[PDB]
Amino acid sequence: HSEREKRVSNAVEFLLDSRVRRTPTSSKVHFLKSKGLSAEEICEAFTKVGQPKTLNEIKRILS
Ligand SMILES: COc1ccc(CN2CCc3c(c(C(=O)N[C@@H](CC(=O)O)c4ccccc4)nn3CCO)C2)c2ccccc12
Repeated sequence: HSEREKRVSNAVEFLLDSRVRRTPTSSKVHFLKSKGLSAEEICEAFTKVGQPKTLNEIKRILS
């Protein structure tokens, strides 16, 4: 995997965890950015797990 793919893969695994799934979106977004994910990478991970968010929602959290 590329480093980007590893970031997204790690985010996917995170977002699937049952406790995580009960955490609000905002805190997960801020978490994922702290891990070094861009907004686009975060948006990709949310879509890969079937919890899709707009880019604009993600950028509003991060703003
Ligand atoms: C912001 O909210 C939270 C952050 C962290 C944790 C603890 N872990 C929950 C489960 C979890 C974590 C991580 C995690 O931190 N992964 C890192 C990579 C690593 O350390 O192996 C990571 C890196 C980059 C992007 C996302 C995740 N992965 N997973 C799933 C696999 O066990 C972190 C939470 C636990 C419960 C509820 C909310 C949590």
